[PDB]
Amino acid sequence: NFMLNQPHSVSESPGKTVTISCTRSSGNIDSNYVQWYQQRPGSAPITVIYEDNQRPSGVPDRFAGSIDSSSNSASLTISGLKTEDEADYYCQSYDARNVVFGGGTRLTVLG
Repeated sequence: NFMLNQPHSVSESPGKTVTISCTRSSGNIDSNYVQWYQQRPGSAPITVIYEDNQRPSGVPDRFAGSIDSSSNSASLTISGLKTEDEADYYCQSYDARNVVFGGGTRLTVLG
């Protein structure tokens, strides 16, 4: 079963852009769909990206999902950072039917 590896922490100021990466340990990142979840303390993991790059209704266009087959990774890019964006972000994919989660990246919005 492959692993998904992401950095534990990222930081940036409001209005800026951050990128959070998620590297797949074995096989190809494009073999299975990648989902991104946003989780604040007290909430369930909330889908912000599904199927690599699709946003659910209500999720602002500031959130963008991408896949880089060359680096075997998935990226979540958040532009125009707002304080509400401070949260842990988890990538997630599937090994057959089995759910695989990355370790999460905590985004700190400075100030």
